[PDB]
Amino acid sequence: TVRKNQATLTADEKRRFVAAVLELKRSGRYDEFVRTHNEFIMSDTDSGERTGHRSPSFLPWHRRFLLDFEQALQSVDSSVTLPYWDWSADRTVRASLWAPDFLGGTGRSTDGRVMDGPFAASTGNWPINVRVDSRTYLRRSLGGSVAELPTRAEVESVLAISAYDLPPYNSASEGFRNHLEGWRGVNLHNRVHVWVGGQMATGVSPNDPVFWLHHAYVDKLWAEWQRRHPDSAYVPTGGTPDVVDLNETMKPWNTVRPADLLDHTAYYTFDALEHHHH
Amino acid sequence: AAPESFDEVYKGRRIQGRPAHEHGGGYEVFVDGVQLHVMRNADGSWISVVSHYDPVPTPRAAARAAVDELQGAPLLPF
Ligand SMILES: [Cu+2]
Ligand SMILES: [Cu+2]
Ligand SMILES: [Cu+2]
Ligand SMILES: [Cu+2]
Repeated sequence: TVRKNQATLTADEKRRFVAAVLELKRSGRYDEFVRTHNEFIMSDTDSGERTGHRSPSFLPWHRRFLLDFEQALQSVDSSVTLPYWDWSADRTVRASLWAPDFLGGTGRSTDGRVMDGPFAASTGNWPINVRVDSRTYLRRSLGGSVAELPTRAEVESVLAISAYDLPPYNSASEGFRNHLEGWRGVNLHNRVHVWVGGQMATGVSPNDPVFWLHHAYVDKLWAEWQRRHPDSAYVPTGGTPDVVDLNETMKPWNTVRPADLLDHTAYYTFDALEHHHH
Repeated sequence: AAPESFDEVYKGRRIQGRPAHEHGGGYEVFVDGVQLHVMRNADGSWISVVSHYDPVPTPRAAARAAVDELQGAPLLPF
């Protein structure tokens, strides 16, 4: 399995990815990923149990969640893999990402409703079922609530942070994980959710298929960080209340640990990933 | 110590807050009498399930951001 930059997919790969996503939606499997994510986003807290985000396991948890999702795609079409969206490079509303042949574009001004692409409510193929309000159509406001996506220089500043994570291992932490997640610093991952708007800015963000491409790029940045810092590794390493330690298993699967997910190459490779160097 | 309670009409909708599959929260917010899940971060900022990634300083600010996001839509219970 090779995960490719979305900007490079062939028209045939785009078609097959779109069809596989829509089949997971049709069969009811897609909405359960939305539901799982929402449960963790609403339950993880800075002073209590935290697993899916605001915590060191933000990265391995999303790596396994994305693997779950990619395996479900591959059960429909074994040729499909998750593409990633480098939002530092493809940073405008006119990126091919947002074209009608791929994810469709931004929402109309009146109600945020996405009007084109395969996931537009008018197709009949993308009901928003797992939701926090009455609206049942995909919404987006690209670049609405925040001016700009992160730039490469900003990403590089975070990649340069050597410590994986630091006590208190939450949204107040210093270190790489929380700067990539975005609760501190120039803000990478949280700001992208805000920039897309619509359901991507909410507690039911996998309702937008761009969620997967966003997180596939966050996951690639973890792999880039590892290459930059081969002397750094996941922390904490045991005995930390409320936090998933390196060799502890993670909900909801219960059968996998951060330790089992640190080396992505056991599961997939990237189209390009820079080697360690000085 | 929890923030103070509040009650106002914001953009035509009633928003209320009070100290008290999701977390055990010390504070409740309502939009037209439907509960809005909200959460406090370590630095004292607030988020909600309709604006989870954009911290705001207070629970009233989170309720107002939710009314802004909803564009008139009824909230569904969590
Ligand atoms: Cu998430
Ligand atoms: Cu996210
Ligand atoms: Cu070296
Ligand atoms: Cu809660």
